[PDB]
Amino acid sequence: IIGGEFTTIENQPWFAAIYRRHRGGSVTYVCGGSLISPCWVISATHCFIDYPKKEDYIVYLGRSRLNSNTQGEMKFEVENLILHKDYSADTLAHHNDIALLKIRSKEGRCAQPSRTIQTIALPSMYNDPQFGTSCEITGFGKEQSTDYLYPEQLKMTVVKLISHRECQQPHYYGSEVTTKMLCAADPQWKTDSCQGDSGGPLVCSLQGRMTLTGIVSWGRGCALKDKPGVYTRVSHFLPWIRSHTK
Ligand SMILES: COc1ccc2ccc(C(=N)N)cc2c1OCC(N)=O
Repeated sequence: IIGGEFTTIENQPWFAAIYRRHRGGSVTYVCGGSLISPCWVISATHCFIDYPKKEDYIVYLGRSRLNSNTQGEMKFEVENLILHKDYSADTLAHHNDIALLKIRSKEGRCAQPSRTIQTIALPSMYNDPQFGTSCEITGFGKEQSTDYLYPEQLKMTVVKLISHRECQQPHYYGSEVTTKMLCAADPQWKTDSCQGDSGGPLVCSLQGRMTLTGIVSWGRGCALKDKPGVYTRVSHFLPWIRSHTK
């Protein structure tokens, strides 16, 4: 997250912190994710496509720091890593950039809802918020494009939804951004999601209710002028989510 503010997991209790185990025992942060039901975390396929071995991943719920244990955090393995069969990557655009992670503790249980661990409601079909609506993003991603390390503390920011027509303008992404993608940025281009925030939530308040409107997917640079953050539009994927969670 470029700009924005440091936060803690109690303000984002659906946020999942996903890491990968390496040969030799080192574990590095991969991507964010969101708890949509006690057994299921929703993230982005590009996060896992080059390393699709479910056994390598660790997911945390109720965790506020990158390399520290948060009081009340819960650790899980991935029982099932489901990547979208039609995921593809162009030079910039990532297609069908959605994934599901069935989580389990070492005792074989799913998440236990608490003050710092909660689900995020899925959106309804054909009912996304209008362009101009402010939404929040969360992640452990870079604070500057030039950084090679991630912040130790979780961050959050607020961005505004950009219409498909604006995002398809030639100085923006042209025909590379599709109707299955949602653009969101800062009108002053000072705050954004960045590398490391992929898979994480774009949460919008719709008719007074908090919803997982998007999933961090792709963008040209970070907080660059006319280069919005591009998010997987979750409302298009409700038939796919419902079919793979049962
Ligand atoms: C691999 O790096 C990523 C991966 C995912 C991203 C996702 C979103 C954004 C954004 N500008 N909001 C930037 C991202 C990003 O940085 C853009 C880049 N490397 O040019």
